Amino acid sequence: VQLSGEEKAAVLALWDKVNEEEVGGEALGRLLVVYPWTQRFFDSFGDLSNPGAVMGNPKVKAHGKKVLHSFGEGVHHLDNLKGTFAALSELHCDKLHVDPENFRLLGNVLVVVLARHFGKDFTPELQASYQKVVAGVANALAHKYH
Amino acid sequence: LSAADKTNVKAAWSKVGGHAGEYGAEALERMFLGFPTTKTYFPHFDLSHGSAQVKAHGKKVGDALTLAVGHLDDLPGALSNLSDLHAHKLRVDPVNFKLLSHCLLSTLAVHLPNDFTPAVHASLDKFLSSVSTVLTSKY
Ligand code: HEM
Ligand code: HEM
Repeated sequence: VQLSGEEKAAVLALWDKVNEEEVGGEALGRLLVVYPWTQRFFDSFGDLSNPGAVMGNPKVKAHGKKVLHSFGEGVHHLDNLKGTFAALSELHCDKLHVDPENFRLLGNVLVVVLARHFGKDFTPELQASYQKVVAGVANALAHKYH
Repeated sequence: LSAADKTNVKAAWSKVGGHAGEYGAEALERMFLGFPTTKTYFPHFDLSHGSAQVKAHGKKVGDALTLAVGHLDDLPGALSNLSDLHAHKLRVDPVNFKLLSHCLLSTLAVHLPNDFTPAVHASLDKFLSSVSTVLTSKY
């Protein structure tokens, strides 16, 4: 990802404040509510029918935490996103058959959640940096479809 | 847009209230910085932080969205001058509507965190897609 030193430091400094459980659980929950076809991949989690059911589902929280943890790995390895997400790219392509469009959707949801949690500290400049990160992650996840 | 979506959109916009223009301006700024390809539609603007042209244009965007919320049953009739502008005169790439939509939701999350619930998020997403559709529908 093309980030200046300034931008990297700002990205890393925000991540220090990210609660992976709360942000993760919220991001995955909002994906399932806002883009309901995404529910097809998570039938094993039980009832995802209304928004109440989605946001309090403990499997949604636990999975959301794993997702954000793995995003954090990417934030800490921005020089090697291809290598960091190789195994996950294979899983999502060959085992799960997730269309890569949905990786961009989740990245964008994550950005909206960061905005919600951080308010006026999530400046337009900081958001711009985060858009570069979520795009880099989405592309590295898409790598083993190409 | 279902009856439930329309209620949620009317509700959420009532909380936006008089801030529509300031949020429109902030969404534009978030878009220009986040997605630099969008700047090429605005060669005639000063795009620096707090430029007055962006504030003025943000107001016009906010006002049009307020208009749309009042005409949810007839978005085509209410927005059709703007469809002509965006499709025939400006030839805006349809992708750019999704970017601005994302930037507006981001802005709303910043300023209305308690009101920006998952159900309200879902209904606003649908509202902004429906508007986008109308503004790209004349090609
Ligand atoms: C874009 C960022 C995304 C990241 C970082 C990510 C990351 C992960 C991780 C870390 C796992 C756990 C694998 C394991 O425990 O071995 C996983 C599993 C999975 N992901 Fe993703 N994912 C992403 C997007 C998506 C999207 C958009 C979908 C679906 C629409 C999806 C569906 C799944 C499913 C079904 C599993 C297996 C769940 C289970 O069996 O418990 N992922 N993902
Ligand atoms: C929700 C989506 C949008 C709304 C409601 C909207 C609304 C408007 C309005 C109300 C005008 C001014 C009409 C007038 O004063 O005659 C306008 C003009 C314009 N719009 Fe949009 N717009 C949208 C999306 C976009 C996007 C995505 C772009 C490009 C990235 C764009 C580019 C422009 C440009 C270049 C003009 C002419 C500005 C000027 O010369 O002053 N619009 N739009």
